[PDB]
Amino acid sequence: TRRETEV
Amino acid sequence: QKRGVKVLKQELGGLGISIKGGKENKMPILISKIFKGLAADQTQALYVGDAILSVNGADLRDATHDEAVQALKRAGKEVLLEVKYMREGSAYGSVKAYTNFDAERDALNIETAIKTKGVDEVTIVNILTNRSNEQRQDIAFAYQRRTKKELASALKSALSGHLETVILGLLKTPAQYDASELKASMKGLGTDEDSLIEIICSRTNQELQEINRVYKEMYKTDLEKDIISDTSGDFRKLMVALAKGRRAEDGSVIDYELIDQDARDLYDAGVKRKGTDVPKWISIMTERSVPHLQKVFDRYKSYSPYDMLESIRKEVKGDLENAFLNLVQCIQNKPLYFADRLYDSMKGKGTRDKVLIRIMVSRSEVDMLKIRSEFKRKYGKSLYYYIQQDTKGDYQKALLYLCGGDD
Ligand SMILES: [Ca+2]
Ligand SMILES: [Ca+2]
Ligand SMILES: [Ca+2]
Ligand SMILES: [Ca+2]
Ligand SMILES: [Ca+2]
Repeated sequence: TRRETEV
Repeated sequence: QKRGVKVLKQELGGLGISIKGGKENKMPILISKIFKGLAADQTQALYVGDAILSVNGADLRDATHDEAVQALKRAGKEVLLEVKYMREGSAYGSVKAYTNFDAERDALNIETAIKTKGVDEVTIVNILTNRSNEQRQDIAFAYQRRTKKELASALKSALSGHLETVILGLLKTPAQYDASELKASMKGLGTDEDSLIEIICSRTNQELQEINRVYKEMYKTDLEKDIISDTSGDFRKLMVALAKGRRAEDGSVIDYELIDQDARDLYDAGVKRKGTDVPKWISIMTERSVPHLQKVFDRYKSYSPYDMLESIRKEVKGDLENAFLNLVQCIQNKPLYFADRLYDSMKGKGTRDKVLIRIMVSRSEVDMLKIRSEFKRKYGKSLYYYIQQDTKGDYQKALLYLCGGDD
């Protein structure tokens, strides 16, 4: 999972 | 090194970062992006690849992705991050990351340097030799985005001679450079066994795993198959075994019983008998860990009147001998191995530019500082000094930047 999330 | 960074959230972007991972990805919470012009960018204290360990006291070491997102989104305007760069690297390279890096500005200045009358090689060298390899890839990306042309092709047209060789080598990733150097050593009717030996004997398991993958991606064939085509005999078997990159990893315990047995086996296979049991030498020197083999070669001195290097010279000849000699040096003292190869590349008439360039490019972010120490200790003058006497022009300046300085 290359999962990115902006914060 | 755990460090604390205070970030002030802005209503556009929040922290201005993106994160990757979590425990469900068996990863620590990692900063993936830092948006230009946002909150975390203006701190100039956070780097991509940082592990966020806590947010205003809330521990994130064993947090999932969603747990970290919620903790990072909940935190008020002022945010204290405890971060720790967890990106593995070397502290003994001479080329460090540039501390005010702007990939767009560098790409724009490199475009200006290329288009200027006569080409501004000084600016091109001053930039590319003073950026890390990762930063060069970002410069190459921004260059293609702004000019709509690949950076490597533009520099090949603008540059020539040895300077082109250095600059184009610096632009490849480490695995890409080694793969292309390996392909070059097996091109045409002949074979450059010296260059083939230098790379295969000195690269670690992790480095070789990446070379094997990238080589097939670049040339649509396995590296091992090309080695088999261009080598033969015991030299082929040693090169194929080494290129697999499945050397035993450095364990916690020292296996003294096996150290002694390997030493006797190396002695029985060579100096003690007529001829040589080359398969036994290949097995021991390719399978055992490097710290183990260092102790084996010392214990070998207890049984043999000659040390391992002198034993190789008396037992085998040709490419096989050169392979074993290079391999043992890489095991005993790899920075000294490269220091000696650099010296041989310059000591005599002219310069062996291919070897000099390949070492300065490939070791600049690994162990160039140790290479320099061994060089100055043995030869009395610095590597910097020797490069000065053997090269000239912008080619010289690029190599001096890769050297990193005087000793
Ligand atoms: Ca010029
Ligand atoms: Ca050219
Ligand atoms: Ca060939
Ligand atoms: Ca013998
Ligand atoms: Ca010379």
